[PDB]
Amino acid sequence: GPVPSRARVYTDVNTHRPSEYWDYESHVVEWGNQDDYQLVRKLGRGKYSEVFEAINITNNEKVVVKILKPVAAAKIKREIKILENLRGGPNIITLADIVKDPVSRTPALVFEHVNNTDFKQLYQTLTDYDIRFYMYEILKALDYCHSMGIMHRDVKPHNVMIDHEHRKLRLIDWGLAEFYHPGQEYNVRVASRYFKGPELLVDYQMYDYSLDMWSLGCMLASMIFRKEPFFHGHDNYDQLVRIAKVLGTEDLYDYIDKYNIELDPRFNDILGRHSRKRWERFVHSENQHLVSPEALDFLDKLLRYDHQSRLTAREAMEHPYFYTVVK
Ligand SMILES: Nc1ncnc2c1ncn2[C@@H]1O[C@H](COP(=O)(O)OP(=O)(O)OP(=O)(O)O)[C@@H](O)[C@H]1O
Repeated sequence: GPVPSRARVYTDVNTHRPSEYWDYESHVVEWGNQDDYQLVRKLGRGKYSEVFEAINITNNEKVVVKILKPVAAAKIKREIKILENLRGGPNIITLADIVKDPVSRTPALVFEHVNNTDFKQLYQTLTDYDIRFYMYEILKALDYCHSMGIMHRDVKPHNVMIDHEHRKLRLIDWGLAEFYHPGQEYNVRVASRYFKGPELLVDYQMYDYSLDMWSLGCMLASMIFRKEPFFHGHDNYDQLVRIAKVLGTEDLYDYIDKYNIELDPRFNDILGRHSRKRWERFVHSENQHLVSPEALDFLDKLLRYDHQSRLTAREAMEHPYFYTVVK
């Protein structure tokens, strides 16, 4: 069968903890007052929740209320526990309350509001300096949650709220986050298609924090090359072919050989043979101002098939790409 794997950092953080920290099913939810919140407008709806802009009538502050659908209502304790564990951490969204919605009869999570700009408009305006600055801010959130024994598992532009006017960032939507336990086999049906790491695409279940670093590399490549998304798969199978057209098939086969993974035979007729492309292939007159030797080297060290080879969040923060960012 497959060769096992472990994180190279923060490996044993959860085993030292009292079970209270990570045994989310044993957690007793403290409920707030639903009447403190007045819903203002519906912001969105997904398969797992309905999201509303609301006002906290006790302090007249704007908040966001995520009312969980019955399908997400099952693993609510995991999201609550993770949000409470990470509360106050750098660039982590603050969970302000947990109330019972009177209409849905399901839990409603109340978060602080962030004045975000949709990435489809915002990413087009970012300068080279801004991409470095905001990437460093995301890394602070990722190193914090990883150091706390938690993988986000859904890093993508829609889950990074940026108040560009105030140069403030928050990492949101912890509904897919999970506690890392060495040797644990996890569900590969996590993250969004274009941000899924090769470990998920080849059905390797013993993954870790490094999944988030692949997703972050996908965001970086889209930002510096002005190509949204960078790996534009039509489905989860074509997603791996798109990756292989850039990183090459030889390193893909070495990755699966190292972990003794057997690729789904449906890849035999679609993967082909591709060499690794040099990152300069993606540079053109319209994105050249966002590209530097440091950006390319940093990206090259995130976008690796082997999850164990990728930079950790703390190693990423040490990279020369961030030397120009004021700290
Ligand atoms: N804390 C928050 N502050 C402000 N806006 C928020 C906050 N949390 C979520 N939102 C906004 O709520 C809206 C609906 O959220 P939702 O997750 O359902 O959709 P989405 O952002 O398009 O994500 P997805 O790509 O996963 O479908 C989005 O416009 C999102 O930016």
